[PDB]
Amino acid sequence: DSYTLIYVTRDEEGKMFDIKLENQTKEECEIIYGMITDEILIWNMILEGMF
Amino acid sequence: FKDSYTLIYVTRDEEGKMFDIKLENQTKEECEIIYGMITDEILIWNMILEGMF
Amino acid sequence: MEGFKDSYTLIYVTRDEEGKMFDIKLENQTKEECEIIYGMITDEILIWNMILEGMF
Amino acid sequence: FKDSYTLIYVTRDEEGKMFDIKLENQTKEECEIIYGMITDEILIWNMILEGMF
Amino acid sequence: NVLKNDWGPLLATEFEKEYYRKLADFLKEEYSTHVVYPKVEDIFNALQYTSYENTKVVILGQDPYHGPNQAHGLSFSVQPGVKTPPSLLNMYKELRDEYGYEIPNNGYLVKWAEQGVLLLNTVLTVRQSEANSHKGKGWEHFTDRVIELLNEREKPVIFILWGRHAQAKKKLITNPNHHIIESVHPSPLSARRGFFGSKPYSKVNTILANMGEREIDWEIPNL
Amino acid sequence: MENVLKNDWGPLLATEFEKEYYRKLADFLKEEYSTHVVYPKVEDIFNALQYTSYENTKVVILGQDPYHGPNQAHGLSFSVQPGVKTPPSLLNMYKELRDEYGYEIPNNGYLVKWAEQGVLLLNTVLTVRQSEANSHKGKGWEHFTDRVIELLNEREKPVIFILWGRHAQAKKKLITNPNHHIIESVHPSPLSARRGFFGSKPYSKVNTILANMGEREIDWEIPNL
Repeated sequence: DSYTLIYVTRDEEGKMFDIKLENQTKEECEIIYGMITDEILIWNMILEGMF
Repeated sequence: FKDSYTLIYVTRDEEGKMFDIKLENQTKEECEIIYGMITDEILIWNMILEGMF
Repeated sequence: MEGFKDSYTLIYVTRDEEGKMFDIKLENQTKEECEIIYGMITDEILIWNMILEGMF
Repeated sequence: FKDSYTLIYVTRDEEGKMFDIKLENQTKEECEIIYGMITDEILIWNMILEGMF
Repeated sequence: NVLKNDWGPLLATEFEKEYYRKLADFLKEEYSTHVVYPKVEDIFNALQYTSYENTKVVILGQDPYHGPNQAHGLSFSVQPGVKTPPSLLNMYKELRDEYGYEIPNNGYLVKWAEQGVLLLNTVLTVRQSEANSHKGKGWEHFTDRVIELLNEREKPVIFILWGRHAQAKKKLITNPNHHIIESVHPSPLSARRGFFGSKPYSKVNTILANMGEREIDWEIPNL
Repeated sequence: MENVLKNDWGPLLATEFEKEYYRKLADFLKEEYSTHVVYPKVEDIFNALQYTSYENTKVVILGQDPYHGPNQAHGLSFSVQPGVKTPPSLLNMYKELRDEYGYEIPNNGYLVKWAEQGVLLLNTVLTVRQSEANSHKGKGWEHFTDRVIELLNEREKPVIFILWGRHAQAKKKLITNPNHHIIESVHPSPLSARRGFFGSKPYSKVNTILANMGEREIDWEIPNL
């Protein structure tokens, strides 16, 4: 199973980052989540081919 | 404006069958045209700007 | 449910020409109310997320 | 950090029954604890900071 | 080129160009591998039903409806038996507002095409459940040529351009004898910003009366 | 919600059960159990205290609130009844346990064996509405579970506290007696476990302390069922 991952962060200076990934395993999304030290504004995992 | 969006939506027809759709590189107007084509029940409608920052 | 009007959670993020940003979260919105709100936005849309309340 | 999130997720159990959950005023850590409790299939997991700007 | 009317000769040279041959190869593969709409035999129905000679009004769309039993080669129209898409329902509501016609029980618009309404999508195929899947494959070179030809026509043509993507085709309508009717798209996400009250139907018929031409009977019958 | 405690917890917590906050919590939960599905079963709410007496407590493992799905919670932090899938947090606990002792991942998440050997599996919040995590946060439960921690703090025989994540670690403010042992790391959740839970060796750290105190070590192995 694979996920689209969309997330938005903000660092201590107030600078903002948008990342969009496709075809991420559950585990890859969990590894990426664990690397983030900046403030999370959005974290959105969506299963590819739900139905 | 960059005017390029990821469009992620979930619909349900009268039989209760469900559709998960992800489109990329859509203009705002293309998202609006797609919304106007949908007769099924909309469960989720999500527009996300590509390259916000 | 059957016999009741559908309602939506609405989450959206906009950015004006100066680069100033707005986050809004609304609950219990009709489809029509979400459509009216969408039509009022002149700023850049970063996120527009409508979610049906009680999908199942 | 304000550390207050809306948490919106959709799961599916082994029978194919589906759950739509919206929580408000969750800490980042509460969202992480909830994620760790889920054995059902995760279709959507969406954390949104309350009062971003 | 299965075109049985005056479009056949007029578009013959378009069908022999490199872009069209590569589009045709692409669509041959796409129809084998995936579900594509509309049915291959329906792709050109807008031109088949509405000749160069008989064209009074062009209503541009995007791509065909992308669900089963919907598209049949006309912009906005759906086959009988399926729900009216919200864009078409809004068109029906503006029509009720103009003439008092009740909302029909179908979205089938062949009656418009038979009276000289060219219901032309700019893109004429789509993969099932993937809107704009056939954007940038060559279709708009072909539909641009249809618009260019109508521009070269001596007898004035009325163009209805709903939304900015349709309106971008004004760059091809250089002949100032032609009539351009413009507004926001009838989509529920845009219709309230000027589509309601825009009276596209009576604006067309006002122009057809001033040209001595037979007016269009816009009424869609129940089936 | 009555004081059904059969062991030394009964007398020790008697004054907590007579406070206003507890009476209002009990009335709230009486209504909640009538109107909604609440977990765990009312008779299981205090099982952590029932299985693990004040006297026999060697290690406290704090959780949040009970699992919020059918047949999951039975009144212990982290444990699930036999028959259901192991939650990812508990699977990660099992993976750290495999890493320490070589034990295979068990076919169940049932941790009564830990509780029987003096592991107090205490959630800070002891009830939850079905499918609504933290639905019973701020209703009075943490006045009650704070008192459980305060009492263990006052105990002369040293207590080992395992505090996984910041919310569990915030309870250090109650652990003022420096004879007690504190084991800390990030939470075993998949979203945090790689930031220090794997390799934290909580199990052998506990047993090292129990050996140095002359106390019987804990057999962490969970049997298949």
